[PDB]
Amino acid sequence: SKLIHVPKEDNSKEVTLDSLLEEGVLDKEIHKAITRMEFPGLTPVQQKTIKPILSSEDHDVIARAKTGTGKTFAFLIPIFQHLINTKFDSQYMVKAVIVAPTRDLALQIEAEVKKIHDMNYGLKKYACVSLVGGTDFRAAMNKMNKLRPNIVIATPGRLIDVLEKYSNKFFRFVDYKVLDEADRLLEIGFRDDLETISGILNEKNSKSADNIKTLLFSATLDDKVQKLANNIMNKKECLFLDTVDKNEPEAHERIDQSVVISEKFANSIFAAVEHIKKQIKERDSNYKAIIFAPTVKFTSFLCSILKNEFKKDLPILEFHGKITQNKRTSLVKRFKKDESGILVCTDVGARGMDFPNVHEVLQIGVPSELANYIHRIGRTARSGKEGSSVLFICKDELPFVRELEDAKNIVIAKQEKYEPSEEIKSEVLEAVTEEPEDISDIVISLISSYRSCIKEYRFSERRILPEIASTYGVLLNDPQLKIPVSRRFLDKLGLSRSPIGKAMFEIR
RNA sequence: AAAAAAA
Ligand SMILES: Nc1nc2c(ncn2[C@@H]2O[C@H](COP(=O)(O)OP(=O)(O)O)[C@@H](O)[C@H]2O)c(=O)[nH]1
Ligand code: BEF
Ligand SMILES: [Mg+2]
Repeated sequence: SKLIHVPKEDNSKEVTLDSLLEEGVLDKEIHKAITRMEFPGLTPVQQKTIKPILSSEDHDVIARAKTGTGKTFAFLIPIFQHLINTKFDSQYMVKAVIVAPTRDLALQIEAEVKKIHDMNYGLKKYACVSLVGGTDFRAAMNKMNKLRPNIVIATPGRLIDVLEKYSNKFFRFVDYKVLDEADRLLEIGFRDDLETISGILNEKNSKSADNIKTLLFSATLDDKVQKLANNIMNKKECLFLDTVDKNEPEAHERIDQSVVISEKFANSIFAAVEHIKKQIKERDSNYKAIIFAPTVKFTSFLCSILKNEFKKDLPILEFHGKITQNKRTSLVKRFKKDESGILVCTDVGARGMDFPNVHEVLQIGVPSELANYIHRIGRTARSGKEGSSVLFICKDELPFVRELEDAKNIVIAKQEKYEPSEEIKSEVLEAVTEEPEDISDIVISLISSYRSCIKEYRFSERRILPEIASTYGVLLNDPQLKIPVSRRFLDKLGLSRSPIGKAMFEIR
């Protein structure tokens, strides 16, 4: 497979819905649906991609647009059009398969399809079904039989389950497959799954094993994705669409980024509380923000702190992989609607999730992966609206910020140091209603988390892991105290041979 | 222990 590049262009010709109703690209049924939405016009990415996504194969696509540019519709418009173009063939078969890295994002994409339906009841005939984990498998199949969807949105796990069972029944006539947040879906832990999905869909296609057309979408990707997606793309040639300069930062321009650096990792906690407290007062509780954290246990803990002194002011929402899928969905629908509130989450909500009018994005610690910094702050400043972001870290996480300049050319201007007063520390710590053995588990999680991204972020192992583990002493208000561990555990950790192990743990 | 992702 060979790639071709069509970069950004400022003095490009304007494309519009009326212009696509002319030229015979889009049917009138779709033209209505999007016009009803009262958008001033198609976003840059949407204008550039609706064709040649519809154009004749062979021609796989790869789009590159910043966060909040409406990439969803940018591949949802052509799919509906193709479904209209092929109305009288395989009308009871899946023709488009969309894959997303998280359940909530897959459900979001489904909702966006269902919005298009709401804007034009004539499009409802092209049914849609979400195939996701944490939902009733049987009920999903019953819905699969009842509606006979032309569009399937799914997450890799559940999708392989149904394909191994019912690929002959629904998926023998797929023409399009979409990888939303493509780069993540092509990373280790997802790549094998998507190769299994692609292989099954290609193997069972009625016409040709190279029939399916693959679309890759994300706000962060390079030329290395074509190399990494060579096994899932059938067409002889693939054209790369791009609405951001190669040198320009992948992050969104309208985001006012800032860094709050501290001595200790635990210091970032107090800094975040004070920053929120200022914001609530300064905005008169008219504050909608998302706070990211490294681990599930630390999110739950951070959520407990925020509830203890902001629940009076704002709603505090806990969102992570260990939340039941019913609560996750119910939580997502609320925060989408609410004008205010604090969403405390892991990287489940780093990518794709569209929460209207988020004022700020806060971060305690580093993200799961380098690229996810761009996606994290991308939760705000969406669809024209403005926004800012704050990154809370200690003086041992600067290599992450420097790596941000080396790799993704993400330079950040506003930076300031922070030191916690004795007053704020007493307030927070006195409000913690958690046993030392619970504090233990939380701190170990962070050690495990930061141990996992040492190489990627160019950290100094001998410095960070002690500092991370040291938070256990801070929370119990006894700095020199070390977290008690078993000889079998410390050995099981592998740090038994390291001098760093003694600097982190006390074998009790 | 460790972010997602089928029971
Ligand atoms: N103003 C405007 N907003 C749009 C347009 N297309 C989509 N949106 C909005 O942009 C928001 C987020 O878009 P999204 O699909 O998440 O963009 P993505 O992050 O690149 O995938 C949605 O809530 C849409 O309502 C458009 O053409 N104009
Ligand atoms: F780029 Be993501 F879909 F906001
Ligand atoms: Mg998106």
